[PDB]
Amino acid sequence: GTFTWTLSDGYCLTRWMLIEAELKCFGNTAVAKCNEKHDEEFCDMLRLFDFNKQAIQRLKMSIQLINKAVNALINDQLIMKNHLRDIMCIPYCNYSKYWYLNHTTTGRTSLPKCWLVSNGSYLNETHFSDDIEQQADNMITEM
Amino acid sequence: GTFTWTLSGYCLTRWMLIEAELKCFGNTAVAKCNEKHDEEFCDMLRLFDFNKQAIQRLKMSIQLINKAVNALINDQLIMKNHLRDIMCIPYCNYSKYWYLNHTTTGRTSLPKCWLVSNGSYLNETHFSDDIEQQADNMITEM
Amino acid sequence: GTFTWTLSDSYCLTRWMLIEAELKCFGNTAVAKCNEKHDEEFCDMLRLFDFNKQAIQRLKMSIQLINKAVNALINDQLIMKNHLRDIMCIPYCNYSKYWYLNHTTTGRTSLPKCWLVSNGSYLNETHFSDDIEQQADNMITEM
Amino acid sequence: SLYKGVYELQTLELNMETLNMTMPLSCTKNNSHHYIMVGNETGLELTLTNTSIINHKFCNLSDAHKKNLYDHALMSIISTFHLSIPNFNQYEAMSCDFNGGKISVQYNLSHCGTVANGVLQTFMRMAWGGSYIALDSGCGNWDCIMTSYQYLIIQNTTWEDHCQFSRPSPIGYLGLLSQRTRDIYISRRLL
Amino acid sequence: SLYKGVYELQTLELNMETLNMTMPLSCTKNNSHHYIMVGNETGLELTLTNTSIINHKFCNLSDAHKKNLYDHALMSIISTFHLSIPNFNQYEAMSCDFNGGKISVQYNLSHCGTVANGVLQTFMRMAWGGSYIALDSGCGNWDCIMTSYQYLIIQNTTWEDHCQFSRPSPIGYLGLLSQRTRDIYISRRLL
Amino acid sequence: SLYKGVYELQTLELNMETLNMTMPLSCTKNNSHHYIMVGNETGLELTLTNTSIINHKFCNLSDAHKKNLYDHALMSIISTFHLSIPNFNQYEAMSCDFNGGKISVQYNLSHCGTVANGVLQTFMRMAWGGSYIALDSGCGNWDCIMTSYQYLIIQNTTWEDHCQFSRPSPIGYLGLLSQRTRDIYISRRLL
Ligand SMILES: *[C@@H]1O[C@H](CO)[C@@H](O[C@@H]2O[C@H](CO)[C@@H](O[C@@H]3O[C@H](CO)[C@@H](O)[C@H](O[C@H]4O[C@H](CO)[C@@H](O)[C@H](O)[C@@H]4O[C@H]4O[C@H](CO)[C@@H](O)[C@H](O)[C@@H]4O)[C@@H]3O)[C@H](O)[C@H]2NC(C)=O)[C@H](O)[C@H]1NC(C)=O
Ligand SMILES: *[C@@H]1O[C@H](CO)[C@@H](O[C@@H]2O[C@H](CO)[C@@H](O[C@@H]3O[C@H](CO[C@H]4O[C@H](CO)[C@@H](O)[C@H](O)[C@@H]4O)[C@@H](O)[C@H](O)[C@@H]3O)[C@H](O)[C@H]2NC(C)=O)[C@H](O)[C@H]1NC(C)=O
Ligand SMILES: *[C@@H]1O[C@H](CO[C@@H]2O[C@@H](C)[C@@H](O)[C@@H](O)[C@@H]2O)[C@@H](O[C@@H]2O[C@H](CO)[C@@H](O)[C@H](O)[C@H]2NC(C)=O)[C@H](O)[C@H]1NC(C)=O
Ligand SMILES: *[C@@H]1O[C@H](CO)[C@@H](O[C@@H]2O[C@H](CO)[C@@H](O)[C@H](O)[C@H]2NC(C)=O)[C@H](O)[C@H]1NC(C)=O
Ligand SMILES: *[C@@H]1O[C@H](CO)[C@@H](O[C@@H]2O[C@H](CO)[C@@H](O)[C@H](O)[C@H]2NC(C)=O)[C@H](O)[C@H]1NC(C)=O
Ligand SMILES: *[C@@H]1O[C@H](CO)[C@@H](O[C@@H]2O[C@H](CO)[C@@H](O)[C@H](O)[C@H]2NC(C)=O)[C@H](O)[C@H]1NC(C)=O
Ligand SMILES: *[C@@H]1O[C@H](CO)[C@@H](O[C@@H]2O[C@H](CO)[C@@H](O)[C@H](O)[C@H]2NC(C)=O)[C@H](O)[C@H]1NC(C)=O
Ligand SMILES: *[C@@H]1O[C@H](CO)[C@@H](O[C@@H]2O[C@H](CO)[C@@H](O)[C@H](O)[C@H]2NC(C)=O)[C@H](O)[C@H]1NC(C)=O
Ligand SMILES: *[C@@H]1O[C@H](CO)[C@@H](O[C@@H]2O[C@H](CO)[C@@H](O)[C@H](O)[C@H]2NC(C)=O)[C@H](O)[C@H]1NC(C)=O
Ligand SMILES: *[C@@H]1O[C@H](CO)[C@@H](O[C@@H]2O[C@H](CO)[C@@H](O)[C@H](O)[C@H]2NC(C)=O)[C@H](O)[C@H]1NC(C)=O
Ligand SMILES: *[C@@H]1O[C@H](CO)[C@@H](O[C@@H]2O[C@H](CO)[C@@H](O)[C@H](O)[C@H]2NC(C)=O)[C@H](O)[C@H]1NC(C)=O
Ligand SMILES: *[C@@H]1O[C@H](CO)[C@@H](O[C@@H]2O[C@H](CO)[C@@H](O)[C@H](O)[C@H]2NC(C)=O)[C@H](O)[C@H]1NC(C)=O
Ligand SMILES: *[C@@H]1O[C@H](CO)[C@@H](O[C@@H]2O[C@H](CO)[C@@H](O)[C@H](O)[C@H]2NC(C)=O)[C@H](O)[C@H]1NC(C)=O
Ligand SMILES: *[C@@H]1O[C@H](CO)[C@@H](O[C@@H]2O[C@H](CO)[C@@H](O)[C@H](O)[C@H]2NC(C)=O)[C@H](O)[C@H]1NC(C)=O
Ligand SMILES: *[C@@H]1O[C@H](CO)[C@@H](O[C@@H]2O[C@H](CO)[C@@H](O)[C@H](O)[C@H]2NC(C)=O)[C@H](O)[C@H]1NC(C)=O
Ligand SMILES: *[C@@H]1O[C@H](CO)[C@@H](O)[C@H](O)[C@H]1NC(C)=O
Ligand SMILES: *[C@@H]1O[C@H](CO)[C@@H](O)[C@H](O)[C@H]1NC(C)=O
Ligand SMILES: *[C@@H]1O[C@H](CO)[C@@H](O)[C@H](O)[C@H]1NC(C)=O
Ligand SMILES: *[C@@H]1O[C@H](CO)[C@@H](O)[C@H](O)[C@H]1NC(C)=O
Ligand SMILES: *[C@@H]1O[C@H](CO)[C@@H](O)[C@H](O)[C@H]1NC(C)=O
Ligand SMILES: *[C@@H]1O[C@H](CO)[C@@H](O)[C@H](O)[C@H]1NC(C)=O
Ligand SMILES: *[C@@H]1O[C@H](CO)[C@@H](O)[C@H](O)[C@H]1NC(C)=O
Ligand SMILES: *[C@@H]1O[C@H](CO)[C@@H](O)[C@H](O)[C@H]1NC(C)=O
Ligand SMILES: *[C@@H]1O[C@H](CO)[C@@H](O)[C@H](O)[C@H]1NC(C)=O
Ligand SMILES: *[C@@H]1O[C@H](CO)[C@@H](O)[C@H](O)[C@H]1NC(C)=O
Ligand SMILES: *[C@@H]1O[C@H](CO)[C@@H](O)[C@H](O)[C@H]1NC(C)=O
Repeated sequence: GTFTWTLSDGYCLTRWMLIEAELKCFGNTAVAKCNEKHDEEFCDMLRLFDFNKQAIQRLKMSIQLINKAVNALINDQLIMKNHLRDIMCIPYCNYSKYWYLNHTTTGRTSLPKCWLVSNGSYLNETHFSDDIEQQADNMITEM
Repeated sequence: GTFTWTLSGYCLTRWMLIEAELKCFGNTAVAKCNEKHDEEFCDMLRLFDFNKQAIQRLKMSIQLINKAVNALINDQLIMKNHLRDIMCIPYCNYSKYWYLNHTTTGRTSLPKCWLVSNGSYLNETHFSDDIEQQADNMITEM
Repeated sequence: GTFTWTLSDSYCLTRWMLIEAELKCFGNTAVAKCNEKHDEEFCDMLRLFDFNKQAIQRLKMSIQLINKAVNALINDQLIMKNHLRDIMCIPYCNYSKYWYLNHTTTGRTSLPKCWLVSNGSYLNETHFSDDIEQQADNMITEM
Repeated sequence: SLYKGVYELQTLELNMETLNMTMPLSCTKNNSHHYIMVGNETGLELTLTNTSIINHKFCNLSDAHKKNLYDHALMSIISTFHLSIPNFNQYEAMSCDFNGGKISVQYNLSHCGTVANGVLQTFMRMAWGGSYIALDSGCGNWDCIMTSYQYLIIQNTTWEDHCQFSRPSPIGYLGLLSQRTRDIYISRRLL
Repeated sequence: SLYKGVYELQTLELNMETLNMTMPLSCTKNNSHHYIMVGNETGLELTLTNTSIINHKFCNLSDAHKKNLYDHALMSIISTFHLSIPNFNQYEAMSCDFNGGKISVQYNLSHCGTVANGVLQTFMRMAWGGSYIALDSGCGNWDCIMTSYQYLIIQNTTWEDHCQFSRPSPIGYLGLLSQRTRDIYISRRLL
Repeated sequence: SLYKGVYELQTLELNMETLNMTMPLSCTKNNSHHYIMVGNETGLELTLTNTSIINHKFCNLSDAHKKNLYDHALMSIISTFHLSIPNFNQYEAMSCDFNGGKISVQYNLSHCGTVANGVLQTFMRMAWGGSYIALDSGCGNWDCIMTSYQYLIIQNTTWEDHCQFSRPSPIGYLGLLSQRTRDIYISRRLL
């Protein structure tokens, strides 16, 4: 049983899906990557927000629908992986403050990957900066 | 876990489809099956292959399918189709599928399911954009 | 739902994990095929042994931890499917021995695949070397 | 029509009936009768009716297991049905006989947030094709699903070729297997 | 801020409160009090306290199901909580009451390898954001976590601004929702 | 001795005895007397024999939960085994003996499609790798396994030098972890 949920609107996060900031619209390349990539949390949050939006629009207070559709709308082992990291005192992700890399010249946008957290506080930029550099090195190959 | 059963290019015998045609697909169509997850076809192919293997390589109990359901099929694809059903979104009841046949050389794309709504197969012009997208993806041959 | 565990930095097998070899260490590159492919048996063993490594170092008897992490670490349905092969007379895998094509000059190694088992013994090259030929053609296809 | 001059649209319909000796096949007859078939000799019949067949509130499940005259596959399907149903709290709303290997079950079904929503949800997930005709809510109704019929009867029957208004379709049962223990209330302290 | 002279770093602080209606949102208030909010105007208040409220060993589960006065969503959440305990064997620990549609449960707690480990582990996995302050040591120990509190009392509550410290996060509930019956000790030969 | 000129086919044999500490392993040393080890100095013994030790048909397993003395890992493996038996429908064909933390669980094995078939299927699947010798069935009669022996027994034992016939392999237990509560017959309406 794998994630199986489409996204429709390049999905763009609205004002109510993120705190004190403007709409963050992403290119369709990131969504196409979300279609394939499994071990990604931001794609799961996109699926959850899309599911919530479709729930308000196409349906009219039980919690049974998500109780069935959780395995479709969450990868369900990213939570387990992050929990396993957290119990081992390893840095993990609590699904907030996702970071990306947007191109100022062209407006291109990366796939947002999670900002790791450790010791109950946000993990500094220098500690995982090599991961950002690896993402940039991957993205120059996208040319 | 995820589906893992491998297909024994797959050609579907006249028994397992209507209109009695071989419908032999190319190697690329079967190649797309292993990677792609959220596509309704390559799900029934696994079920029919497992049907043939169970019939021929084993001498009436539903315990075998109970064991092998999650290994064979993506159950959550069926759940996505049901979620589309309840929300009045067009969905796929895994009945009829369509492929783009290239008549010059006979090569065909992996078929996509024909969506349904209100107890009727959906109008082909409604999702013609998806047909054009499949054409454009197939033009990227090399 | 879907396997998600990721490797530790170095990950490659050692004398603690092989039978006869001493530090049969992969190059830790061109191993992200495991993240893409789900039918591979060697990948599940890599992740399981990496998890055992962190289990020894990170935490300190109870088998609750593996009970929680079995779905996050390994594609259990691949075990189910190879067991289905075990029901039939078809060659199967019992997760013991693997094979890989190692290039001579550059030394690059393909992702290992299981050596299939029939009649309580490993398969001969005939009836199975066609897979080796297809794999070698894949290596020639790399550029 | 031909797309881009060379790419023609050609379709294939799967003959889903040819999975009959491997796994259950669910089909419809009309808005009431929906036939699940294990093999080519026996199967279950789900019928929504205003007339009851079991007039008592007992259910001899344990004695049925002890005697063990029923068919294992039919009991497996009924177990999947009863386990898959969400929020089952009123034990009185079910009855069963299992008299001499019989299979008969009756879910009493006589609004939102009631057992009827779960019963009809399991019913439409099992028999997917007939959900258009068996359900009176139309489309878009999920939580407050409730039909006019007063009982959901399950019996065992043979194969008399009663599949009409829908082809054989194992998608409902196969999809419903993963829903077996998704939502059940705790009934006692010690699991 | 500019990286490699080509790309720049940014953030996305997601708003989880938008997901209120779809599924429960688990948040914290302090070390003792943690909360689950189902939609709005309803929710559970899971607290760790030394002062007992139930002070009896009964748990009217079957009677509560028969009367059916409770709320279905909260009972589903509590069923997911109780089933999610890795190893529950001492039924004397749990004590609940649902008189007049109320909902309240109490998991009694008292070298290691006891039911309190499972109770507190499922408690952490429920209140999964910012609940690290419950323990004396929040690192280097998961299989034998212990807390100074004697009881875990679950209660239904209204919807005030309880959330503090951690912000609302449905990740913990969906994490528990997959591991409902992954490890349950058998209690009967016939299931 | 190279494939396509520039590729050596180098073989890799993997040692699964390294995983003994944090997760169970399974092996064989006889036609009967298969084995599971939790860690060192602790395991279960699947003695598949023709003579009984527990004539008492009373399992008395809830009382074992009352007096918490059994090892939790061994009871977890017992629960994984019992919950993984397909279509188990006879409580009489099973016996137990819990006394001072002891674990001694017997499965009676005295036509095609009985309780013995499910017991032997789960036994093969737990001890996959060296269970081929144990059971007389062939390759194409998986629906029901016939075996000359008449009893299966699961007993706690300290870990001696077992695993003589088959290599250690944790694959069966991890396979059974997904098998829990997937194929169970309903016995109570409320579960
Ligand atoms: C997956 O499947 C494959 C194929 O079915 C399995 O591969 C075979 O596995 C068996 C068991 O692991 C293995 O048999 C062994 O061969 C070894 C070769 O070195 C032997 O050493 C080993 O033990 C013998 O030698 C020991 C000393 O090193 C003795 O102490 C021991 O008692 C054995 O000695 C034999 O001979 C003496 C002579 O006096 C006699 O007294 C003993 O009783 C005994 O007869 C085993 O014999 C096979 O070699 C494997 N085959 C291959 C090609 O590898 C694999 O195990 C399965 N894997 C899993 C994990 O399931
Ligand atoms: C699985 O079970 C084991 C026993 O319960 C657990 O303990 C492990 O024991 C192994 C034994 O090999 C340790 O591996 C290494 O052992 C060698 C000793 O051999 C050396 O000496 C000879 C003679 O000179 C030489 O020929 C060899 O090359 C070696 O040099 C040590 O040298 C190594 O340092 C290493 O200890 C495991 O390390 C040990 N594991 C630990 C630390 O617990 C084992 O834990 C269980 N599985 C695991 C690894 O979790
Ligand atoms: C298994 O239990 C039976 C029944 O005992 C009842 O159930 C238990 C689970 C526990 O709750 C007991 O307090 C209950 O009384 C035992 O049967 C008794 O056996 C003794 C010894 O032979 C005999 O004197 C009594 O008359 C029996 N009582 C009944 C009601 O049958 C049985 O001994 C237990 N077996 C064991 C521990 O192996
Ligand atoms: C993820 O973890 C971080 C770190 O603990 C949390 O950040 C805190 O959030 C609260 C609530 O908004 C703030 O009052 C604190 O100031 C934050 N701390 C820091 C160090 O930035 C964050 O809330 C967590 N997110 C979730 C969804 O649980
Ligand atoms: C999938 O849904 C379609 C559309 O409702 C079904 O198509 C009908 O099937 C019946 C079967 O008796 C035919 O009589 C009708 O003529 C079909 N309609 C059309 C417009 O072709 C189809 O049967 C369903 N398939 C499954 C497997 O459930
Ligand atoms: C693949 O081939 C290369 C080269 O033959 C192997 O690399 C050698 O590994 C041994 C291990 O002792 C070293 O001593 C040599 O120095 C290595 N040589 C080079 C050039 O790398 C590699 O180990 C082989 N594949 C494996 C086993 O991973
Ligand atoms: C499903 O029923 C069909 C007939 O509707 C069966 O098809 C026959 O299968 C046998 C082997 O079992 C072949 O020899 C025949 O040629 C097939 N056709 C006919 C007309 O009899 C089919 O076998 C049944 N089940 C499965 C699982 O395949
Ligand atoms: C099925 O449900 C109906 C409706 O609840 C039951 O009949 C009612 O039972 C209640 C409770 O005793 C009475 O107050 C009503 O007067 C009954 N209604 C009628 C019309 O008699 C019914 O007994 C249940 N069982 C069956 C077999 O139908
Ligand atoms: C089965 O009984 C139901 C329930 O009485 C009938 O549906 C309607 O029920 C409402 C009350 O819920 C009455 O006001 C209507 O008069 C009933 N309609 C009728 C009698 O047509 C339902 O029609 C009955 N169905 C059948 C097939 O007899
Ligand atoms: C449903 O199952 C029952 C129980 O197996 C069947 O009832 C038996 O039918 C056979 C064949 O006619 C008779 O010889 C037996 O005496 C019946 N036994 C009992 C206890 O009634 C029944 O035929 C099956 N089919 C239907 C349509 O009910
Ligand atoms: C709960 O979630 C809903 C969305 O599902 C929130 O509703 C939105 O609230 C904002 C507040 O600025 C309005 O502008 C939107 O128009 C509302 N949309 C809808 C569909 O109602 C609601 O605010 C959330 N309430 C909380 C805090 O639980
Ligand atoms: C929780 O359980 C503990 C024991 O684990 C109970 O403590 C005992 O309670 C009994 C009954 O009142 C007394 O006789 C003992 O003296 C108590 N022992 C101790 C060490 O205090 C405790 O009462 C239980 N609490 C509940 C159910 O609220
Ligand atoms: C938990 O739910 C119960 C049942 O709904 C609530 O109890 C009712 O509360 C309302 C509001 O004060 C009263 O009108 C009812 O008379 C109460 N009666 C009963 C029998 O419970 C309870 O208030 C809820 N818990 C909290 C903390 O609000
Ligand atoms: C089982 O293996 C463990 C792990 O190697 C051994 O644990 C050691 O136990 C001794 C006492 O017997 C302690 O002094 C050591 O500190 C332990 N080692 C570690 C690394 O924690 C244990 O001895 C082994 N038991 C048997 C019977 O072989
Ligand atoms: C295991 O099952 C066999 C077959 O049911 C049991 O054998 C029966 O034992 C009872 C009690 O002694 C006798 O009354 C029956 O006549 C026996 N039947 C046969 C044909 O042997 C056996 O007792 C059960 N297990 C045990 C404890 O031995
Ligand atoms: C990146 O910067 C551009 C500058 O115009 C802005 O419009 C864009 O929204 C930013 N990022 C994303 C992901 O949209
Ligand atoms: C870590 O981040 C804080 C944020 O306030 C900053 O002050 C500090 O200099 C950073 N440290 C390093 C080593 O980057
Ligand atoms: C495509 O069309 C050709 C036309 O000759 C036909 O032979 C072939 O069977 C068709 N392929 C499929 C897969 O339907
Ligand atoms: C589909 O919609 C049409 C009107 O657009 C309606 O006549 C028909 O009954 C609907 N079908 C169903 C199954 O509700
Ligand atoms: C769409 O459906 C209509 C009937 O509603 C059918 O006649 C028509 O052929 C379909 N569209 C096209 C473009 O053929
Ligand atoms: C099969 O046997 C041949 C000799 O007949 C041998 O050369 C070959 O390596 C064998 N295959 C294996 C390794 O199983
Ligand atoms: C459905 O068909 C059965 C066949 O026996 C019949 O008894 C029943 O009345 C039919 N129902 C409707 C609504 O046509
Ligand atoms: C079902 O198919 C089997 C195949 O062996 C056949 O023997 C049997 O007669 C069929 N049953 C019926 C009722 O036609
Ligand atoms: C946590 O907050 C609650 C709010 O009601 C308060 O009653 C309680 O004393 C607080 N606990 C601690 C340990 O500060
Ligand atoms: C709860 O949500 C409903 C949604 O309709 C809204 O009408 C109501 O005012 C909300 N209650 C509070 C106390 O905000
Ligand atoms: C192996 O089986 C024999 C009978 O074949 C039995 O006597 C012996 O005790 C068994 N070995 C062990 C170690 O239990």
